[PDB]
Amino acid sequence: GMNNIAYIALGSNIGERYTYLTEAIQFLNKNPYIKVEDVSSVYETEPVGYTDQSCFLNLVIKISTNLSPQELLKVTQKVENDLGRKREIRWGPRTIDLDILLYNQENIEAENLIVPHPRMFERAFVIVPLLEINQDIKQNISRSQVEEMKRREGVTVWKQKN
Ligand SMILES: CC1(C)Nc2nc(N)[nH]c(=O)c2N=C1C(=O)NCCN1CC[C@@H](SC[C@H]2O[C@@H](n3cnc4c(N)ncnc43)[C@H](O)[C@@H]2O)C[C@@H]1C(=O)O
Repeated sequence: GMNNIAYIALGSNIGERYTYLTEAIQFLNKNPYIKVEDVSSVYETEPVGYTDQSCFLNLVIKISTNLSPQELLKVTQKVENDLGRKREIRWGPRTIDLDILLYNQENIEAENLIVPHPRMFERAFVIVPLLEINQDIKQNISRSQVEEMKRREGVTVWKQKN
């Protein structure tokens, strides 16, 4: 069994952005303890927090796993590492980011792991692709709240999922 469901957001704003994203999902999927169940469309998004840099490609995936939350976290960090994410980069451009957004319905408050992700409802580049693949959120947020945050933060479909 892989009884745990988790939602993960991916962003990239360096180089071949879509490649990093694509290789991130491939690396995750290659792990026998992770099954990728659904992937959002890919959105191009205006940089948040530090705007003097390239636009981002952002998506969100849903996975099934038998990994614990700390186990899942160490996998995503190994993936980040494999794709050349420099630990030191905080606000500027980076090859790849992985955020654990949701893990079942657990509320996690470890020193290194906060779930639900504390910024996810303040980021259109997370919420928009999340709603595409998570119907429980889809109701907890109006449809005009979704296209209203698209407009204000500058989030646009870059590649349709199929
Ligand atoms: C510059 C900015 C804001 N601008 C953007 N603009 C657009 N348009 N699009 C973007 O995508 C975009 N991205 C941006 C951005 O900063 N992205 C990074 C998102 N993530 C990546 C993972 C963690 S890395 C550090 C520690 O976090 C701890 N940690 C705690 N909780 C969790 C958790 N739930 N999941 C993973 N790590 C966690 C670990 O223990 C690690 O040590 C935190 C970071 C975040 O959210 O701050």
